[PDB]
Amino acid sequence: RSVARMDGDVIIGALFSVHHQPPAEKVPERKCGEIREQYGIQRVEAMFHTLDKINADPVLLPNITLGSEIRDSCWHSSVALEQSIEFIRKPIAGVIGPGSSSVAIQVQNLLQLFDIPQIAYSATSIDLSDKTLYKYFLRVVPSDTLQARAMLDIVKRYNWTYVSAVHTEGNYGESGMDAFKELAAQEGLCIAHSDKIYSNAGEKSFDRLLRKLRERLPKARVVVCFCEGMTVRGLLSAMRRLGVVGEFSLIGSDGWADRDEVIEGYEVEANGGITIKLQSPEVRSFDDYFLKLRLDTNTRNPWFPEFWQHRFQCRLPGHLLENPNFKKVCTGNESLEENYVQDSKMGFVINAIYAMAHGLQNMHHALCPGHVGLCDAMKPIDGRKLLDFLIKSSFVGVSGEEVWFDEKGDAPGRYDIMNLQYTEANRYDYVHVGTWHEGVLNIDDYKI
Amino acid sequence: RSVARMDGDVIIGALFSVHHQPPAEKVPERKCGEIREQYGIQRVEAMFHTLDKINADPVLLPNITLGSEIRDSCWHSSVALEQSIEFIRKPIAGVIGPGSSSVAIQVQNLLQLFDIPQIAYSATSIDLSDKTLYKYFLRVVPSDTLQARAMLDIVKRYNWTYVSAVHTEGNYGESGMDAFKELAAQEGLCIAHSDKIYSNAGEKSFDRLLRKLRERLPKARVVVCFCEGMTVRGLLSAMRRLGVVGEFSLIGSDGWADRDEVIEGYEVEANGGITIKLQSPEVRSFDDYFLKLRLDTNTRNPWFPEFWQHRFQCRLPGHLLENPNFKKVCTGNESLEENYVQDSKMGFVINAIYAMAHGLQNMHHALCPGHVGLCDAMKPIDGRKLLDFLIKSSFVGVSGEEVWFDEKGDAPGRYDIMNLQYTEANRYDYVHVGTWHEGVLNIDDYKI
Ligand SMILES: N[C@@H](CCC(=O)O)C(=O)O
Ligand SMILES: N[C@@H](CCC(=O)O)C(=O)O
Ligand SMILES: [Gd]
Ligand SMILES: [Gd]
Ligand SMILES: [Gd]
Repeated sequence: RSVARMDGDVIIGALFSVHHQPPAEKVPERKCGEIREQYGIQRVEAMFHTLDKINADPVLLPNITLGSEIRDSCWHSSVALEQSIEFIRKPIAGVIGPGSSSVAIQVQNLLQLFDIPQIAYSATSIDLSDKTLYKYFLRVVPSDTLQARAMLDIVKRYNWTYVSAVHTEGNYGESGMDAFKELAAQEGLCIAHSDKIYSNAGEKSFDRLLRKLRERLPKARVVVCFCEGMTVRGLLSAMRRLGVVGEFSLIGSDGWADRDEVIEGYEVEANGGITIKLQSPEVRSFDDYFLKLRLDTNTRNPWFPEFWQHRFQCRLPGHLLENPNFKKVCTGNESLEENYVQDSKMGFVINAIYAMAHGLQNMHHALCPGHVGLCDAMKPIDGRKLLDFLIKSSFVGVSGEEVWFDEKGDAPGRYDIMNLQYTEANRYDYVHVGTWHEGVLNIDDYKI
Repeated sequence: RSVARMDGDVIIGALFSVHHQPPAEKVPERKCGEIREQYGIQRVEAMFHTLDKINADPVLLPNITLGSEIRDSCWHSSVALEQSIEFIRKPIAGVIGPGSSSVAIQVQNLLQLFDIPQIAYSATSIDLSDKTLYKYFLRVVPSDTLQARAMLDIVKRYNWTYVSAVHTEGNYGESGMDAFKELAAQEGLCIAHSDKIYSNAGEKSFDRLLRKLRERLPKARVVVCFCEGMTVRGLLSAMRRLGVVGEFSLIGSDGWADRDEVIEGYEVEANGGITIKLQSPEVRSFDDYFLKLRLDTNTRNPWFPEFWQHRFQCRLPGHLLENPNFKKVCTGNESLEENYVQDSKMGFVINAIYAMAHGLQNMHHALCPGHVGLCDAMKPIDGRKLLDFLIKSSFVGVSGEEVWFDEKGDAPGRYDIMNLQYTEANRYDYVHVGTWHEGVLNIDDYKI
């Protein structure tokens, strides 16, 4: 239910976490949480926006219009699987996403049965590099074999020999932590306390988690978290309910990154943190499209009305999706510019789309030479063949990056190290302090 | 392709590993290995056999005939998922199986979307006890929280303080080993070398695995293997290619059990082993049905012809499934009694069927009172309601055991400890040496 569509000649499906995951007690009936912006609306919009550009470009896919069938994943293998069934009930050419790795594996375990190439933008698990199990998977981001290596170089940087380790329950935090503990054993690094926890677990689960970490103090101060954002938020939420501040040195994975929605409200118990982030320049182009949107003109995005209400804390009279948590009426002229922050991985969301465009491009030059539009060869489009063209593609990203894939569907990349600190002004922000590229760790010591 | 059917009023689907899993290079095209007997043909036969009995019984389901749609799983999440799609393309009332835990989770992640109760007979992972993720799952066997506890009591029994740990890649060996290492940390037991490996990995993978284990010698002799049978077989296969005998003390999980197909051919490098086995008396009834089968009269089991050939190393002239590995022609009067060994879990395969029968029984007494057959209430049969009746069922097993479920779909059980040794005669066999029931470990010391 609730699907964002756009008709054309070649349809490209996509899964985006429009809402949060269903509470533990609602999983069976599959009722998703609340509306999301960074990981939801912004991605659905960046989907249409990119397509308009590609369908307006004379070089990329001359007389071929790309359509799209976007579906909500709610960041959960169950709902994401419910929607994938819809994709296989014009046929789909391929799928963009989903977000999580555990959710990606699920969707992949199905799509591969119907020969449908899948390209991710945030799934970074090493397990997906195995092409014997996930033949139809590829991504515009590098696996975590490099991130785990980066995180260890940070621990060796400040001579921390005794650290705790916490990861989010799921194929992401686990596959990443195992690679870390494997490199930690070779380096002679001792793991103090080890634990795991879901992202939707009750506060009591975090109370027990936080307590088990404090018991290892003061020798075990540094805490490595190959964790999702909501997992780090829950931990900071427990640090509040208990009344503890500055007792740990948190070092999180890309799940944290420079995301402002993770530490929003808990800047205090979050200060002094060091994080990891896939190098992705903020797309200058998207801000011009998104900020100009209006509740009256935007009609192709079904979840917009629900978004606008929760976005400005107002309700839409008589509307079906009328929010019963606010009482003041929406004017319809509010500015999205207030408290606006672009999706940290917005750049990858776009190149994942271009990777699908050029894929159909090289295939057209090979199967339908000289022709203008789709020919007998690309009717219908063969998925098994499209997979080969995708892997054999290379182009210049939306922001100027180099995009190509290897034999494992993995793409090259690098990281930027962030340090959350209180600036000269009354504000907490993520400061650019360092980078990591091919075993090289350059950290600015006077900035921390 | 190739489906075993039986028509009736209420159809019960089931997944059995008729063939082995596809080699690593054949997973994408989903081409299964060779025919299986213990985990394949015997279970398909035990399926029909039990149904004939239930449909011949006057008390259990009076005038209601149970049918069945059996499908091959090849013991692989991909093929098992391909077949589940067929189940949801008369409708199915529920599903029996599959075998592995990782494969069970896959099938469960789909069936729960269409409200179809699933009952296993060999899936023992602790993860399946979570009813928020697998609401429609239940089993006639207890989770491994008890087996891991049992294996540790065996290590403490002989005062082994330094042991190695190996498990099969997958939700089974992992969820089981983590529970072991958790209890090992509390007991102050040190884990020497730790490793993991798939069951279909190349011999080189086992050569490297075996080598990494020998390097920890002689202090690390005892080896705990929460491993599948084929994983233990591969290890013994490497012990052969290297020329090592009696260097370890292997202690395996139920994946090994008293199975003769695991150590067949490698009795030498397998002697002196101690295993775990779910208490399940060998069904006296099945042997009378199976051994009397004939290649000419058995027509409801499609995979029989293929089985008979590989069973007696002969080929069927002109037949479609003609085996091109043998040259001598099948007489058709060969006895299945030669080298016959009943499936170790044959008892659970049957009660899983009875658990489905009584489920439809209590539901009939409640929704269609007084009626003879199915009424307006059970047309069609509601899966969500059938789930409640199943959980609230209790009966006497085919061999006299107590069968009932708790709020987590788990069933009570106990284990028998086995010791593989060379008897007085020129033969290697699994000897009954002990039992484990509710924290109590009774091991006969003079029998080992
Ligand atoms: N890299 C994480 C997702 C990080 C995020 O987008 O928050 C994963 O593959 O599960
Ligand atoms: N208990 C194992 C299966 C053991 C076997 O049947 O060989 C599992 O749940 O994966
Ligand atoms: Gd693990
Ligand atoms: Gd910022
Ligand atoms: Gd025996």
